[PDB]
Amino acid sequence: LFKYHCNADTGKLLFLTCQKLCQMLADNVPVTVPVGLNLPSMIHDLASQAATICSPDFLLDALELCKHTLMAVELSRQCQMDDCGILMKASFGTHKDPYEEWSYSDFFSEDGIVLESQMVLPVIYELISSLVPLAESKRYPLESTSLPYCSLNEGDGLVLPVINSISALLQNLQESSQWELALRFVVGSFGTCLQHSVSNFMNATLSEKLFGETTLVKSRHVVMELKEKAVIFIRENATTLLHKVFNCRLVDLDLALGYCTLLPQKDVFENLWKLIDKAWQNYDKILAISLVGSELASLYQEIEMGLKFRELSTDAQWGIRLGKLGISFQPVFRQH
Amino acid sequence: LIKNCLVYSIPTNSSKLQQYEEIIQSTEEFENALKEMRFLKGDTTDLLKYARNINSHFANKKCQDVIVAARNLMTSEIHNTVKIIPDSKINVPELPTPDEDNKLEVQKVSNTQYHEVMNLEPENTLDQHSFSLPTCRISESVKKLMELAYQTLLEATTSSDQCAVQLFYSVRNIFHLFHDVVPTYHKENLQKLPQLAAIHHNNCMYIAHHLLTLGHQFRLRLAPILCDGTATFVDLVPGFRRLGTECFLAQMRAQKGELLERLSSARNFSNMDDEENYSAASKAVRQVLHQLKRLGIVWQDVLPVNIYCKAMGTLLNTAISEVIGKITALEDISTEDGDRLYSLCKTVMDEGPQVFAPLSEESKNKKYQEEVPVYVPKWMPFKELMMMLQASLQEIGDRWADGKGPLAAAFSSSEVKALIRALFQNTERRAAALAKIK
Amino acid sequence: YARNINSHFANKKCQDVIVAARNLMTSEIHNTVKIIPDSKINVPELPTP
Repeated sequence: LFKYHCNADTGKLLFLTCQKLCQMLADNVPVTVPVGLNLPSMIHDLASQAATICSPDFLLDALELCKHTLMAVELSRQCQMDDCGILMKASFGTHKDPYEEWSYSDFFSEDGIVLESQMVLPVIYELISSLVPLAESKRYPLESTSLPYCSLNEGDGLVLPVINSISALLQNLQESSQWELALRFVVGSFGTCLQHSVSNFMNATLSEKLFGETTLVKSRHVVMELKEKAVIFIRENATTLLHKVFNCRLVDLDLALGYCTLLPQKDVFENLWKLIDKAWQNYDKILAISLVGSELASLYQEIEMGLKFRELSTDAQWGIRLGKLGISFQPVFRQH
Repeated sequence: LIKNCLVYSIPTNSSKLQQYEEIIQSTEEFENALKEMRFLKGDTTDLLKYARNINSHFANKKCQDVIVAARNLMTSEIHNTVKIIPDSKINVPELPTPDEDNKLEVQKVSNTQYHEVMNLEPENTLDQHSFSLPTCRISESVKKLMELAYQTLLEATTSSDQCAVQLFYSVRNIFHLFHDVVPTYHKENLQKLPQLAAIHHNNCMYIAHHLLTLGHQFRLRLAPILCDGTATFVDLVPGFRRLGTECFLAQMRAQKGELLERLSSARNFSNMDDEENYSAASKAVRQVLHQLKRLGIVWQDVLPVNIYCKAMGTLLNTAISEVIGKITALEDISTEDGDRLYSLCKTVMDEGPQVFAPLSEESKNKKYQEEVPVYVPKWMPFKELMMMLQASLQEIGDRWADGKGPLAAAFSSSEVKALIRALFQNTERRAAALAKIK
Repeated sequence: YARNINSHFANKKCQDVIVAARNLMTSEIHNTVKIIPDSKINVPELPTP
């Protein structure tokens, strides 16, 4: 149908099929998967095909489904999986890859504790079912099921179980050292949770006559509390990710610069100097830190710190040059 | 009534929201009268429940007109390319500067007069090649999408917080939609056209480069709900790279799956005395170079200089290491074979470096055409095997250099012994040479 | 060769405008631009008498 009957009805049918597949996987029903086809990959491809040619009314729901099927596929890729063939990730780091290691090794990668699949997929697919409810009824224009019309009474809300579902997976990802994934799953979930309360309740003059004032106060309190949790979590995620990035042999400066922007304004450089105080064991790490510090100082329009970072970079370069030979640069390094 | 009257009455600006209140009131009386006239049975109908949803009906509009405008310019089959200069990058229309109340601590800094600083220029240097964007050809759709995202972000700064948050997450949704629409829609054209794979790789490395600094450029101008670190774009950076890499290598393995097939007529490079075995061997070698010539012409001035040269070296390494393996697995090489094998090797060295064309001007090509061994790692072994094909036994012994010469570093001792046995006949001189080689 | 400076002039001015053409004609990169019937490219201001 996708090959011969490209239209809105085919997109709706594909969206319904992808919706039902996630519900069937969430209910722990053992279904014989043909050998040679990845199941989360096929769910994500069906979602993408539904989103490409769907009508403008179904575009938001298909996009919301696609945002999360990719996350499920990425979670599955970190787990050893069968029924498709061999999908063991450790088979990649056991030997050197000829084709890949000039377009992959230039970018940062993280290899932590292997994730067990029995705790990942059932939770995430139940989350997908919760976020995108089964919709078959007539859709009036400008309506959806991921940015819905609902009331938030004392204990009434679809976000409450979603918060617990996210919290269950978050602590699991913490102990498995999957910080690269954890940042993305925190940000994507926090955006949807913030939208679920923002999409209705900050037009105060119009909201009071339709929902009352107490519901507005409750939403205002809940948003602040969730934001306070997220702010504290993001800082702890970013610090550890920054620590782990620089420990590599070929440090990815481009990604380290992006990770530095998450921390608050004044406390980045203060950390960086601490990072240069755990330094001087290797001059290459010092040069890598100095380049990032100079670039971030230039981006922050901080001229004063740029001179110090450039002097440190020059000292690191001279130290490397002398370390190529037998000359030691230790006694005078980082002095006037 | 819903699909013809209430849909178009929804305002597009947050300032006109309050004026919608009458429509909520005016509907209710229209609901009440039909209840007094017994045209209805219950109390709440779908005509009134739609009117009370004007909150969501606002957002679900502002969050789709910026999305549909994206997907409209994403499914177009017309392809265009624009060159990106590293120095000139697209900037936002003038950034929202803060109020003058924070200039009290600024004017106290811009009051110092210095002349000892401009008289001294520090000689400190930096490796700035690791923080710029190399020259490439990006699709015009990606550039237009980036400019639309910049305009949306600029517009979000001059409105209420609801609109700012909705527009920011709609900008996030634009890239989320990009990550899934282009690979699915262009599935046919990412397998048969080598240029489109490079174009897609360049688009991904452009978007990933911009996403790193996109978050910081609006950190202190949005609502305080998004001014502390939650509003960012770093999380998507690792994904796009994986989107831009796996698509490109899928073109590589498709190309390799041709070269080896074109070598299937090599007949294991045996019995070169036969004229048919020489003709069928030349047929493979001409076509192997011809495929790479056309591929390099296609990829010319599309990929950046480093990646183009590396991919070409990688393809040529697979092209050469198969011929090397075929030659080193032979058993009988006569005087006639030692001439024709050298003749086949001659074309590869004559037209090997001539395939590289990383730029458009001919003068700039020869600079990179002379650094082939830096990119191709198995170039030295093929050069050595060349000059061994007609070297004398005593010359081979000299060039072995007791395990310290170029031939020793090129191949292994057992490999040299096997090649000598395949080259030279059973003579006491051959035995002495084998005794020379450890 | 020195006495041929007449032709050596023309054969230059008549090739630098030709090679610049064939340079932009054998490029494998394809681009498309839409043509509006109302707006057509005009010469820089015409030489008036």
